[PDB]
Amino acid sequence: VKEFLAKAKEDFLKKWESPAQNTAHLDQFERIKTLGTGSFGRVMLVKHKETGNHYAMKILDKQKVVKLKQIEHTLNEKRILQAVNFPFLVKLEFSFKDNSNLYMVMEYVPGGEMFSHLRRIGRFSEPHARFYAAQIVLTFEYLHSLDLIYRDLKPENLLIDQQGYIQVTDFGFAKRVKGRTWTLCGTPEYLAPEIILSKGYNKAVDWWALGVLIYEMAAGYPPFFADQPIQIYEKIVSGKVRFPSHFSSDLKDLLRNLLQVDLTKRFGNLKNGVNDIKNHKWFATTDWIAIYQRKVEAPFIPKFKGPGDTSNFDDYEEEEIRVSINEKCGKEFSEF
Ligand SMILES: COc1cc2c(Cl)nccc2cc1C(=O)N[C@@H](c1ccc(C#N)c(Cl)c1)[C@H]1C[C@H](O)CN1
Repeated sequence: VKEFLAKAKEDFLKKWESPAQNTAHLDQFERIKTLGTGSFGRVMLVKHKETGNHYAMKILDKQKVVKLKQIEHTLNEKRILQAVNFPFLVKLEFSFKDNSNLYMVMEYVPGGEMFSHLRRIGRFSEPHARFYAAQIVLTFEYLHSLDLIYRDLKPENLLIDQQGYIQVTDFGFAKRVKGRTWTLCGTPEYLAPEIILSKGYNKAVDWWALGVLIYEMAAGYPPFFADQPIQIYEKIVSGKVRFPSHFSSDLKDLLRNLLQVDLTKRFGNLKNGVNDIKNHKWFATTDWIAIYQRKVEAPFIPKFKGPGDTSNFDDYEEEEIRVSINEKCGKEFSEF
C-alpha cells in the first residue's frame, strides 16, 4: 500500500521547499458577497471573470496581521495549503498580495460549516457521526505521514461540500514536527492533557481531539465544558467522562481509548498506529477505501439551489476593499 504514502511525501516536500507565489491578481475576480469575518480579515465569494468559476477568497489586512503577532501563522497557513493534496483538505487555487492585503483563493465549499449543521439539527446519529469521523481518521493519517500536527480540530473548521463530504480548512496552527513541541494553541475544549501540563507533546494530540469531536457529534455537546477556562483544564487533565446512556457499547469503548489521558496508551499512538482505530468494532461497517474514493452515499446533502448561492453561510455587513497607495509590511510578507 505504502508506495502511495511515499510519493505523497516526495510531492509534499517538493512543494514545501519551493512554494508557488503570485499566481493571480485581484482584478481577475469579481467580488460577490461576504462569507465570513475575523480579527484581521474577511472571506468573500468571488467569480473568476474569465472562467466564470466560483471561489472563496480570504482577504487578510497586513497591518492587523502584524498588530496581532500572526505573521508566522499566516505565512505557515499559505505554505502548508499550497503543499498538501488530499480529498478531504480544501484546495488552494491561487495566492497573491498587494500594498494592503494578502489573498488566498480556495475552491468554494458551499454547504457551510459542520458547526452550524450540528447546532441546526442537534446531535448526529452514530452512523452519521461515523461517516464524518472516518474522513478525519484518513485525513490525520495523511497529515501525520508528513509529520504535520493539525492541532485545530473543531466542528467550525469542517466545511461540507456538495456531495456531503468534509473539507478541512484552517492550517494556521499546523506545525511540521518530528519530536515534541510546546505552543498552547487551539480552542480550550479540544486540548489534550499533555498540552496543558506543559512538558511537551506530539501528534498524539490529534487523536485525543478526534475523540472530543466524535463525542460532540454524537452527544450534541463536548465532553469537557465549563464557564471558567481554568475549570476546563482541570476537567481535561482529570479525564473523567460521563457518556450519555444512548451511546452504544462500541462507541464508549472507542472513546475510552481515544480520550486516554496518557498519550502512551492512546489509540493511534501505539505500535499498530492508525490501524488500532480503523479496526475498532465501532468502525466495523466502514469501508475505508470506499470513503477515500467518495463512493459512499453521504447521510446528509446540503440544500444547494444553484452555483453562486450562499444561503448555508450567514449574512454580514459588506465593507469596501481598500488598497493603499503605499506598500505596508513588505519585509514581513516577502516569503508569502
Ligand atoms: C467562512 O470561512 C471560510 C469559507 C470557505 C469556503 Cl466557503 N470555501 C473554502 C474555504 C473557506 C475557508 C474559510 C476560512 O478560511 N475560514 C477561516 C477564517 C480564518 C481567519 C479569518 C480571519 N480574519 C476568517 Cl474571516 C476566516 C475560519 C472561520 C471559522 O472559524 C472556521 N475557519
